[PDB]
Amino acid sequence: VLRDNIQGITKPAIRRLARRGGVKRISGLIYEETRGVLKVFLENVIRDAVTYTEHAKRKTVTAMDVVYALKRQGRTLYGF
Amino acid sequence: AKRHRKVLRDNIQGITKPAIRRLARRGGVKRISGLIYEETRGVLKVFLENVIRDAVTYTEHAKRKTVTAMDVVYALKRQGRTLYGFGG
Amino acid sequence: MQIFVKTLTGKTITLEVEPSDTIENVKAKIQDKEGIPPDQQRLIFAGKQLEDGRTLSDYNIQKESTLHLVLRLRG
Amino acid sequence: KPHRYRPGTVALREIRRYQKSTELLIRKLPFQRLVREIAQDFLTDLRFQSSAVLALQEASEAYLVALFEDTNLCAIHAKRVTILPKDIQLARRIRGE
Amino acid sequence: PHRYRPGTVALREIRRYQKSTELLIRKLPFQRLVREIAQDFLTDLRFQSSAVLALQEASEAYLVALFEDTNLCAIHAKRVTILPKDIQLARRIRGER
Amino acid sequence: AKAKTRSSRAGLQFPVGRVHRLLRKGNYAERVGAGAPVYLAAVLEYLTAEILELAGNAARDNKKTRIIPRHLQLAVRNDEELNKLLGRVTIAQGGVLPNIQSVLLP
Amino acid sequence: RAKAKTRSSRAGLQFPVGRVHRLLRKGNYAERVGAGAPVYLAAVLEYLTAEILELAGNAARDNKKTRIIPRHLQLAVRNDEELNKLLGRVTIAQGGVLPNIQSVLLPK
Amino acid sequence: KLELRLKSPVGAEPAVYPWPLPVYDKHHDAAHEIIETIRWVCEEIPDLKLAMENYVLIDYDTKSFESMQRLCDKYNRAIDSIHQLWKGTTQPMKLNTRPSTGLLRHILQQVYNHSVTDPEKLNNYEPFSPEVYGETSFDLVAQMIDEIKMTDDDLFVDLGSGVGQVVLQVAAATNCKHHYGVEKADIPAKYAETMDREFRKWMKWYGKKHAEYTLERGDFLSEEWRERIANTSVIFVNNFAFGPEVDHQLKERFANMKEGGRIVSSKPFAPLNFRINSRNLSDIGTIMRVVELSPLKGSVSWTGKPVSYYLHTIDRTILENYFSSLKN
Amino acid sequence: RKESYAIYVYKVLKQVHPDTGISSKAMSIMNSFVNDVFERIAGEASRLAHYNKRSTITSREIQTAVRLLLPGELAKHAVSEGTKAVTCYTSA
Amino acid sequence: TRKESYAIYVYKVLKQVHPDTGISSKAMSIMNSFVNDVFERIAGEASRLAHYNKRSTITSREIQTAVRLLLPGELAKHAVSEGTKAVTCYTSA
DNA sequence: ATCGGATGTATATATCTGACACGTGCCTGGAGACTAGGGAGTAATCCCCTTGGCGGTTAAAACGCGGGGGACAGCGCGTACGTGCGTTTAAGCGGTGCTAGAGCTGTCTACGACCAATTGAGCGGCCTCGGCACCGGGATTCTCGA
DNA sequence: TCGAGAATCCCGGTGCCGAGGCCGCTCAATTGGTCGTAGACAGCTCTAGCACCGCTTAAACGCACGTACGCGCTGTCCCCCGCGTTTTAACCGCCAAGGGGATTACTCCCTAGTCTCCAGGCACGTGTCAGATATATACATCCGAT
Ligand SMILES: C[S@@+](CC[C@H](N)C(=O)[O-])C[C@H]1O[C@@H](n2cnc3c(N)ncnc32)[C@H](O)[C@@H]1O
Repeated sequence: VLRDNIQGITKPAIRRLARRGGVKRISGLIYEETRGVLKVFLENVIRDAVTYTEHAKRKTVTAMDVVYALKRQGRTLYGF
Repeated sequence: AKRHRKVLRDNIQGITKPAIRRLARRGGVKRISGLIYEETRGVLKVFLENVIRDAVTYTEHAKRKTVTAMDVVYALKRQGRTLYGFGG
Repeated sequence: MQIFVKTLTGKTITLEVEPSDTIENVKAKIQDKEGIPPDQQRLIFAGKQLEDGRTLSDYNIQKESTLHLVLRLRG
Repeated sequence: KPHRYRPGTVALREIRRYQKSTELLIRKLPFQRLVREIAQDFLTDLRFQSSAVLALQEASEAYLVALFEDTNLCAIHAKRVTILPKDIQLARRIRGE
Repeated sequence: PHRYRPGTVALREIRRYQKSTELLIRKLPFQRLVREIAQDFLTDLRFQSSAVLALQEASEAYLVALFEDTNLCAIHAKRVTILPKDIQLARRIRGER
Repeated sequence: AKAKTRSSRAGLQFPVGRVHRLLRKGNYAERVGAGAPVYLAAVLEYLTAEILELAGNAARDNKKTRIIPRHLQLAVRNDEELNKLLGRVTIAQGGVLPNIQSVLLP
Repeated sequence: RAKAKTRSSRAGLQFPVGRVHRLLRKGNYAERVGAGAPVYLAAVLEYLTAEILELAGNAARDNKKTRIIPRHLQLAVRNDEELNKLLGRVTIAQGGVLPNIQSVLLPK
Repeated sequence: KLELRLKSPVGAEPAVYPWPLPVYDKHHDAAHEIIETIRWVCEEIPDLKLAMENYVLIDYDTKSFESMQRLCDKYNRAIDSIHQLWKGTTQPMKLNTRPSTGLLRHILQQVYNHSVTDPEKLNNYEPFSPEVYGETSFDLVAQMIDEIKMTDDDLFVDLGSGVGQVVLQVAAATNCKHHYGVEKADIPAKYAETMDREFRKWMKWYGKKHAEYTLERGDFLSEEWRERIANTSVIFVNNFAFGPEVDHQLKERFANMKEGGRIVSSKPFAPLNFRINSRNLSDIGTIMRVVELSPLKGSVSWTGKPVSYYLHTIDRTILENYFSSLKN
Repeated sequence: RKESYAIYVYKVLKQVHPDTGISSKAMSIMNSFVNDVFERIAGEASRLAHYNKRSTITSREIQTAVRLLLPGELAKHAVSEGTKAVTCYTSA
Repeated sequence: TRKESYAIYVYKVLKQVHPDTGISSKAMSIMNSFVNDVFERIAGEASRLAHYNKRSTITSREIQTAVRLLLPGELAKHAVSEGTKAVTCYTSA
């Protein structure tokens, strides 16, 4: 059992992610809203992944199921 | 006689200025500045050309000459904005 | 013996051949020298084009002849 | 002594008066002449059965309304009240075109 | 000692992270985040590793596009930094809330 | 025996056999199963009842008895849980929700 | 019996025509798949993959390397604009973004 | 039932006019045509304008028969007086002079109004087919003439002549040896058979010598026209709705052309940014250069937005340069 | 002789509001809506029938497709009505 | 067992357009998914296109009508001007 | 605008490694020839629907004149955040050890395509009538100058 | 904070045309039989996901400190709204021609299906070289100073 692991996405890593996009100064309140957006997006993808891998009556989320669950939403993912 | 196919030209002025103002008042703005009345015409011409250039292909494939409403519904379904209320 | 093949660009190419070699060997030698694939080559001399199965001796070609090369598309 | 409203309150009457109704807003017959002029290309003459022209009018009206309702948000965000071309050109780029 | 002006190390980090192509979020926090958020559904999942890496690449390509859009939406207000009322505008114009 | 339609054994209201004849000749698989179009008619009937209840509920509140399409428009968008199914649909003769922003009021 | 000669060579193509035929039949896209179709489909797929790989190899040769690595594929897809709208919603793995800084953020 | 007999400046073949005028659109009349001919022939020689300025001006009475009768009866005696002056100590205008651009435009408009009778019937075709019809204006064809300088050893073939004003403008502009225009469907060709006769009569009436031309009827995908395509200099096709099916066969039949040839089309045969490598040798794009013309207005007569015109050229040295530089 | 879903929508309306009828252009809108939902659900069941090397859309693939297309609230009521419908169709 | 791919055909068509530049493995997987996705989208559009006219044979015209709908306004001309050159050389043999 | 210090970035070689070009055995999916049944092509015919034109009435577009509210630039201040530094923590690499579960194979009961016989559920045509648009006339609500 | 006046909801009377219902009537749903096979279930080998442990150190954390910028205020001017007056073409109703959309019948050639034959392409080893890392170094860039 694990709990309170959203603090793994730390402060300078989110700063690096903002650095890749082309921003200059990160204000002191982004470090909560970005964690919120990431939690919503990961919940809304894994709720389509676990159903797909439950339909085959197996218990492993393999990579093809994640590719299909992203192809349903709108951002399709190559490389797999 | 004169030439065939009496040509319609310079006809973006049908979407006139208070009509675009009424369309703005649907959205929930208050004051429209004096330079929207060209960019709205540009956006409208791009959207109508980008729908008609799929409806004409969908009606070419059956080799008929009447662009029927099913073709406009299908061409809008392929772009992303589906449209109910016309049989499709 | 040496013969010349005059192309359109101003370049003249000289090959050393014997009258008994087939045209396929001539096309292979030109392909060796300039890199042009044999299928694209259409050789013309005196208004008559040469056939694949014949030889230079069949057309009464001689020393110091000038041949014309034109390029044709692939198929 | 001639009665005259404050400039900036007839608009907040027209907002409710047009949001309540559901009629078509753009004039019909100039819109039909426009949609026959856009399909005047592809050389072969076309025919445009009239139900398709009205369907195309409903679709081409329900695309400008969402654009203005989004560019109002983009204009309010800059601490201004009116809208302006560099807000429509922001909404169309953020939307993904 | 020598000290740079504030606002120049950032404009070198821009080039250093745009030229590269590595992953950014460290792995073992991300895998624990994915394993913890999947405990809310069917119990005792396993998560074959290539799925975790694929999910990480998707989760990076989401946030990079979101930040590159909210930077435009914050430059529009004649400001330079970003702020919560720019993410909460870009994520509404995009159509997810 | 006496001819009895498949809807009556289902306890449903949408037809069953029409969904079967559509699922076979629409090329969605090779062999269409037996127990599936009953389920499909069930989910379709529950969805259309869930729309039409809110449609009539906003149709009686506006002092009319014919459901005009504007009532359908004001019944889908005013709800929250159905906004993510028709989320990119423009219902014809529709109109927009009554909405003025919080800054524009004098 | 005649000599067995494959259908890909009869049209001047390189992608396998028979594989495309076996995919269009088994994929339940229609009742009957015509014989004139999968040649055309193999040809369109082969033209699209040549148009991606030419720009990919050009960006690979420009960056002083000889193996095409996926960063070159990202730098060849997004930089052209006629190939963007087909791939407008893909996130290529190990991708990276184009080098791009806005005009305001540069120092005075 | 009376006529309105004029007289030609040089020679004697007076064109006639039946009095109930052919109806046109709501603003175009044949009185404009007759007054415009009189104004252009007054601009031709100034002695007739000197006889024109006195006792009468350019203005008119349009419905009355007697006013236009007096127009013709003064014009005829004016031409007869300068015929008597021309047999004095002066020598006439030189017959071997090609006309200007405005006289050519008016003559082409006059022939196209006089020849075809019901131009609505030209729209009777097969939908989305090669059979479709679309006319090219006078102005872009004049720019086409003034773009490529064609010399005394050329051949102008018009694939898809349509009604055939294109070959008329070409045969009146330059001075080539011969011309050709071929077409399949009979409904424009039956008008073309009268277009030839009316053009010859009117260019005799103005006294302007032209080139030679034969508006032929055929089908250019049969084996008869292959050797005639491959023996010609400049080719005018108009393929905005040909589709891709006959386009590949025209791509094949263009490959045997000579050096220094030219091809124009409303859709480009070879793309503008055509790179060349070891894969696309089978296309004809490897041995031709393309260049976009000037997108000026009044281009076609099916829309109003201008369209480009993509002048090609055949130049077999790009293949030679690429095969020389493969080894470097 | 074209088809519609008019008469069954008119039948299911009376089980909620027994004194209100609907107009024609609303009937066409509901006719298009049921058609679109059926198109989407069968089109998702088809693509779910190929990620498992099977070939029969049985009464499980429709349930797994309905738990994906509809959002988080209506899915519970949809599945809890569908399984009741199939367990009533079985005992007959 | 043996699984299907598009690998060696992509590697064959690379040598005709470049002499001596090979692709790495994770680029081969990317092209192997890209050709599969474009083929899936084209066949999935031509299926519904041959369904709105009550025919049942996806012929060599349905692909030509779907390719001018999927691809944008520049690649479509080259796609059809290569497809016709494929089919015409397929018939005359 | 001109100049030095100091730091980072890119440019020029050396070794060493694991991922890539390639050759071999071999299996199964592609090709060749042949036959049967139907979907598509083509020709002829009806008739509903799209265009074209006109004439009257008048809503709505077009145009101009005050003038007030708001876009925009300049200026001053006070917090919040960039940059660097010393202390600190898990990140990560490797290595061992374990086993649940992915994946293939062998049957074969049950389950769904297919077809002839039967008929009622459902669709078009045709009617009746009342919910509803319209109009006009007061009763209530909102806004703006004092 | 109160009066005048424009706008808006409300109430009753009036005509109309689009829903509800009823009736021929036909063709798609339903019953009752076969028969071939996709898939439920058992049983087996073995890939790879999981937990744990130790060592190196790159990176996450707390903090001092200085400064560029977020933000509020004031002031200016400009431009867009409200309203009255004058054009113009939008809209409704009617009338009339004919062409294309749908339909029906009748062929015929393209294409599923079957059997047989064989090489195209895939898994596996095995070599070998493109570049990853490391080191020394010249040029560009930022920052104080003039
Ligand atoms: C776009 S019109 C060009 C007419 C005229 N030359 C011009 O430029 O205005 C194309 C003409 O080509 C003719 N045409 C089309 N297909 C043809 C064919 N297959 N064989 C011969 N003529 C053809 C048509 O009759 C049509 O008149």
